[PDB]
Amino acid sequence: MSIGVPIKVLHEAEGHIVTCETNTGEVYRGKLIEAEDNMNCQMSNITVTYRDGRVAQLEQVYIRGSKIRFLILPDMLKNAPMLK
Amino acid sequence: SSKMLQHIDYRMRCILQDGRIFIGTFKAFDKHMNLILCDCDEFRKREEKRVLGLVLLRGENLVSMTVEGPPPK
Amino acid sequence: MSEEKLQEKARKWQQLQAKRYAEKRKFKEDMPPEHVRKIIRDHDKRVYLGALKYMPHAVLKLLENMPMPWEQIRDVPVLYHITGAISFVNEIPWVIEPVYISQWGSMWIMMRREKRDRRHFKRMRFPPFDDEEPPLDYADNILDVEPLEAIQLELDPEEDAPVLDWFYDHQPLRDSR
Amino acid sequence: KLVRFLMKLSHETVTIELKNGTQVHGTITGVDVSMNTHLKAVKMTLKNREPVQLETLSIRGNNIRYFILPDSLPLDTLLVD
Amino acid sequence: KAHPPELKKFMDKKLSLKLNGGRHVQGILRGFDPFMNLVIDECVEMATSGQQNNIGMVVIRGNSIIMLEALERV
Amino acid sequence: LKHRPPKAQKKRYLFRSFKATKFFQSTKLDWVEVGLQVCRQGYNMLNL
Amino acid sequence: RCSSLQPIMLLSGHEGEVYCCKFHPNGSTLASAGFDRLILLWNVYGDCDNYATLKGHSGAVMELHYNTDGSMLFSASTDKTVAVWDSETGERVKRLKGHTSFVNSCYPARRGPQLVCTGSDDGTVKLWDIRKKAAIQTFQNTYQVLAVTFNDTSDQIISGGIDNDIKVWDLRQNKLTYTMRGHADSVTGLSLSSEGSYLLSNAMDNTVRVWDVRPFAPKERCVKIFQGNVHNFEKNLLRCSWSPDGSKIAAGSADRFVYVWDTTSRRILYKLPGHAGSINEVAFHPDEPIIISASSDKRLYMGEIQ
RNA sequence: ACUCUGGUUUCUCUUCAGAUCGCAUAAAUCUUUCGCACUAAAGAUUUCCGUGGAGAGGAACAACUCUGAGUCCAAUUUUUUGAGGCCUUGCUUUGGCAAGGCUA
Repeated sequence: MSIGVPIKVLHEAEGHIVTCETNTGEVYRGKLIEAEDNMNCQMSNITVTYRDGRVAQLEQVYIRGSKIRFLILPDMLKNAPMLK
Repeated sequence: SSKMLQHIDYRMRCILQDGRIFIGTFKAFDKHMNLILCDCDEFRKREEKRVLGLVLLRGENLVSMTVEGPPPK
Repeated sequence: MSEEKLQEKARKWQQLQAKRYAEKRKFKEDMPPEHVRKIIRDHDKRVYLGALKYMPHAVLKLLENMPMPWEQIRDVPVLYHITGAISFVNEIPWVIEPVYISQWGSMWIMMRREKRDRRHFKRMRFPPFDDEEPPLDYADNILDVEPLEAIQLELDPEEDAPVLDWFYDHQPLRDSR
Repeated sequence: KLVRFLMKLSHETVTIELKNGTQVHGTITGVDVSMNTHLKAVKMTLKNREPVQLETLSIRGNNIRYFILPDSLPLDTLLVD
Repeated sequence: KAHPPELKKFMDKKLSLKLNGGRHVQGILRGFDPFMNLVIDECVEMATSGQQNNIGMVVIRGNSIIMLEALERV
Repeated sequence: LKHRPPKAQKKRYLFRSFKATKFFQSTKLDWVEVGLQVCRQGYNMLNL
Repeated sequence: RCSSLQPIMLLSGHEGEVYCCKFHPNGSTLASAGFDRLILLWNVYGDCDNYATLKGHSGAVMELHYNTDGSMLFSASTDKTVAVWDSETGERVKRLKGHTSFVNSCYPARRGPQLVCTGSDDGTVKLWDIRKKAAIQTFQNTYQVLAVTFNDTSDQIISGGIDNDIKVWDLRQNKLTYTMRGHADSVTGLSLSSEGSYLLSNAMDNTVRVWDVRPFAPKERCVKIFQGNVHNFEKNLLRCSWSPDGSKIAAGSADRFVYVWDTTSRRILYKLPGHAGSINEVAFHPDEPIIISASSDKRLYMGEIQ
């Protein structure tokens, strides 16, 4: 009644390797440490593909969830209990 | 809000705000229209299909959902 | 067709399906106490003798339905033979187990208080009737007699309040749903 | 609240221009309180593209620029409370 | 019901903020609100012209903040 | 220790079957009345 | 042979009369019900076992019916009710309780929404959306109705009864549109083709009719008249069915003979023995030319016609 | 927040029940064991006392509590906007798309 299913799947994706695209086209693949009700994602050990194609290694990242276009989660969470 | 509980597990096409297409199995949604889509293939234009997996699409960037296919077995 | 030959045609069909698919074409009474009192007072042998096989059932059903010492009178449903060969106490002595244990614990209290009070207790002589003395007709000297109080323990209205209205009944709350 | 006027408008063939210029002509089926518009018999022309026939659509309510209602609409009995 | 963004991991840390219009900024975090506006000590601006511009204590609206990178090890 | 569990019956009842016959009738008597009745009837059975 | 199953093989197990027999439209299972208050689900092929049983009728089952989906089974019973069952695990998903007398008929809406037009002995022809749990529209016929059916469009109801006329009711006009007159007694059985243009009619004038229920009106809809049929003192509800290719009609008769005519030739193709009582309903398999027949002899006769 | 089930009691029948069917406990018979069998144990069967469940049938009064079903949010973080306009190429399906640079 209060919290939705996709934020439960986002909380279920913590510890896993998620790849989050942001509003400025930058793709961040790495270990999602923590995520909140708003989609503020503290992630770590991040491989970053910018818009040009350059890849950087940013070891501790906190993305503001407003700017997140989407996150690609592991398909393990296709069997997560809140997706039933 | 049963108008999209009618559409769960249907293979849906989600046109986004940049113009990208998300053809994925519509698993879940919430009040902010954040979608959970599984086995989601991105379609962009020059045509190419880019498999992603379990996409948590934030509701800010979703324009329009439409069904591509019936739910699988 | 016509109108009256479509109303009579419906009346003949309503009285056809109302009885053909009627729900009855789908695919006892007790006795007064006196009737058996007169039968055993005034008393095809086969009937009497096929009855008389089940006498230990009558003994067992009688002794198991004994009135507990907080009951003066226990009326029991009785299945009797029409020849008066056998009377069966038909009921099973069902008691709520906390009520039954509480009633017998009150019996323990009151009987200990009475053996303390009655210093020289006079036990019943046994057998209470002697051998060549016929058993009493219930109607002539027991029927109208009032039994001496039973042994129900006095229950004070303040602490025994949810129990005292029904504590010493036969089947205490049997009519209460 | 004017969105309540739109959810009284079930089974009307309206066009909707979005913020991406895409004109969607179809019979409206459902409206949320956030104007989440669910449509059927959809003829969607994404602009700078040829129009596509699709059987069902569900626009998010934020992304609507405006609606276009037909001539035959009784709104004087629709915007009452 | 606005919960604060979970940033005591990043307090007193050297972070590089990305801001909205392709912009970038560096500095020490000093706190936040539930709206993720960040207060920053030792702020070096670091524009795309390439020369690095120190300011000090600044406040950044949380609307404009794309990402934090903790340059220091948390 | 010697308790074996009770065996699967078909639930026949003796007194319901007696009540189903024309030879038995139902009444409600005092227990001491049917006490005297069972003592007299057993006396009559043993003397027969 | 020209099928998959055995020859004339019999179905025993009904405890009383069988008033209605219907094939599952996939053609691998089977439903038969009657005076038992008890629907039996058989297998069409194999050893023809009875794999499932449906209890939940307090009276005899007048009309069994299947939607083209085949998952849910509609059952107009004698008591006052029409039950809706499922066919796989077999529990009554719904009761429909609005008729005040003996419900003689039901019919599935197969194309659009799942509507169950029913008719009963009070005269009310009631339509039943299953999500409403109530009577949508009650077409008040003054006399008893013994057979009701939808058209292909599911927008008209075609009720045949004891009023000597077949009466069609429009779902949007909510009136009787025209009265197919030409029967001389009570019309007991109506069935409609898979292509939906033609409609069969059985009545106690011992004649079978074919009408053409269609918007194109030829102003006298009694195109084909069939004889051979008889209705007897038992006065059952003698039902009907169409072949899935539309080539053969079958009307249940009172002289124990499974009747199958040709639509074009208007002659009795099949007059089959074996039954002992009045034959209430005779049905057609969807895929193969197989015929089951339900009669008062507490038995069913499956059989390869061709 | 509007509508349709199902009730409860009692009497009886039928079947299943190795489940403390019994929060209690009998008896008979057979076999075995030792004594030398009420004062003794084992195993098994049976009968009784008398249960739970399901199914069915009757008849008494309750009929919508319960078990279900059908039926107040424009100010950062989502849904009341940073949106719109210019330049080069690859192809133009000469409509324009894709990438980047911009300007606001």
